[PDB]
Amino acid sequence: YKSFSDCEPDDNHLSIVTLEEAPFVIVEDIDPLTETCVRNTVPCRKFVK
Amino acid sequence: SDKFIYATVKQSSVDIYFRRQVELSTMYRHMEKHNYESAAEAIQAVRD
Repeated sequence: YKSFSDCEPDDNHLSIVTLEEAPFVIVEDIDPLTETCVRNTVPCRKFVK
Repeated sequence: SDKFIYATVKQSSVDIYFRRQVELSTMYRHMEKHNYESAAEAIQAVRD
């Protein structure tokens, strides 16, 4: 959300796409006992149909 | 691996160290699979 009318345009937020790979991009599900991502992984959204 | 089964005493200092360390987290994935109440049971299982 734009903070004000004179705020700088959003440039430091970059939408990054990837592909799941065995040694490079390993994708797992959410931890059931905490409902967040593991401390070393990063959150990322997949468009499941 | 299924054949290579390793464990430690459940709910102790080693468990805390394994859990909190980030790179060792995958180790902790095996840990809850096999645990022992006391050290005596663990050493008896190792002997057996």
